[PDB]
Amino acid sequence: AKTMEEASKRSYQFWDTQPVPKLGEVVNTHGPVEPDKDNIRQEPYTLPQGFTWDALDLGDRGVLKELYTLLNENYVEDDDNMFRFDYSPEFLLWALRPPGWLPQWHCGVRVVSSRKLVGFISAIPANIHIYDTEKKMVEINFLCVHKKLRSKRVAPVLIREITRRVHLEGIFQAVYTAGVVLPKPVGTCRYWHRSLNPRKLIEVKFSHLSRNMTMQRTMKLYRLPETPKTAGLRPMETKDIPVVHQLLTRYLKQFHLTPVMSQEEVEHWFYPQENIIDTFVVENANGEVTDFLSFYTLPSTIMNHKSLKAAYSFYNVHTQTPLLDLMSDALVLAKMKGFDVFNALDLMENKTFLEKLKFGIGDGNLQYYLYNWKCPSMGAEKVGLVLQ
Ligand SMILES: CCCCCCCCCCCCCC(=O)SCCNC(=O)CCNC(=O)[C@H](O)C(C)(C)COP(=O)(O)OP(=O)(O)OC[C@H]1O[C@@H](n2cnc3c(N)ncnc32)[C@H](O)[C@@H]1OP(=O)(O)O
Repeated sequence: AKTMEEASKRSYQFWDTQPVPKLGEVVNTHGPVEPDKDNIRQEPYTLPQGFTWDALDLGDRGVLKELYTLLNENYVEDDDNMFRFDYSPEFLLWALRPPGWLPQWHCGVRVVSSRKLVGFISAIPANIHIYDTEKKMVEINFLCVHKKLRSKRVAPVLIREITRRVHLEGIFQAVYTAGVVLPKPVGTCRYWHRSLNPRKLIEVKFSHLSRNMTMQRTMKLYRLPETPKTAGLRPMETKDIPVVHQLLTRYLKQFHLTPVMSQEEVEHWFYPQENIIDTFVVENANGEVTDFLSFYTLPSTIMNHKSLKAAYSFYNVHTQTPLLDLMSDALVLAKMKGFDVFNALDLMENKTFLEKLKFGIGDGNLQYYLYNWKCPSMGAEKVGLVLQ
């Protein structure tokens, strides 16, 4: 299902057995769908014959490359099946080894006879704020089955097995996103795209000519200053970690689904690493950081035939610089860094700048979910959580 009426007509054999609300039910309650089980299965779940569990050591360069290759060739595509994500090995270490990562949560599936990696799912620890509750959860990401093993019910085994391994660590709630509709979305978001290199975006058919426009007029439409306007703007440095933590923590209080990051987590997620994560702060006249913007790097391979370099807005905190100016500088910085497109969701306060800043709304939805938690749904503007 891609919309909820698609999901209105479908049977959920696996998800009906899971502690998540039914799609049809209207939810007002707050808390777990079920009580925690205090004795947990020690044995890993049975895979189909010919397949075996292997926890992937991503500190081993060969195993990280095995994982990269699986995701490069089998992970999320667009709705039109024209572009596939091209996660780099250094991005995967960033996304998969934040503070608190556990090796048993890098859960791969291999072919027994050849040891070929054919499946994967991951959990990372995350302190999550949902409405008035702050709880330790896991973020689930990179669920992936090889194309040659699709529609053999392997995905429910991966979900059950990462659940069991998370339960063993005493965690009973999880958060995750998906482009398909399942029981049951807590929030719904849409991707918006801001062209920065419109010629390239049209040759690879990511974008197309508006009616009677011309490349020369479209390039004119999306032109940017190429030197940012805000004074005091500069890359984040080690000395900025405490204030960036401070700024983010207070900014996120206005949203209903937010992460709660320690100072070490703020360092991991925001300290710049070239081709992975970019963060820029705005220092004022008296030397105090008052704003910062962030976006991460995720290229997309062109499926028909190298890649489209895409920036994704991460967390943007404004206390003195107007958010529109802050995001305008982010577009400039992305274009100086060679990015062809700048993506962002309609969550947090992004709606206040998306149209003004020439973003075009894209196709497909991004659903947010909680596992084993009852809460009312919320609008995109209330979601304050971005996952990689
Ligand atoms: C306490 C801690 C709990 C931890 C667990 C929290 C929950 C974590 C939940 C997972 C968070 C993922 C977060 C991300 O990473 S979202 C990204 C998902 N990845 C991709 O789209 C990559 C490309 N696709 C694939 O590799 C496969 O098609 C996948 C693996 C997606 C499905 O494999 P396959 O196509 O071969 O199907 P099947 O026959 O094996 O199995 C079909 C059953 O699986 C249900 N299904 C299909 N797609 C998804 C999906 N994307 N999330 C959850 N469930 C999904 C499906 O409705 C059906 O259930 P039901 O209709 O029978 O009920």
